Amino acid sequence: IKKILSKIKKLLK
Repeated sequence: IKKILSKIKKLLK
């Protein structure tokens, strides 16, 4: 479960 990498998954990741 992505925490910060989640909102990031859509941004850059």
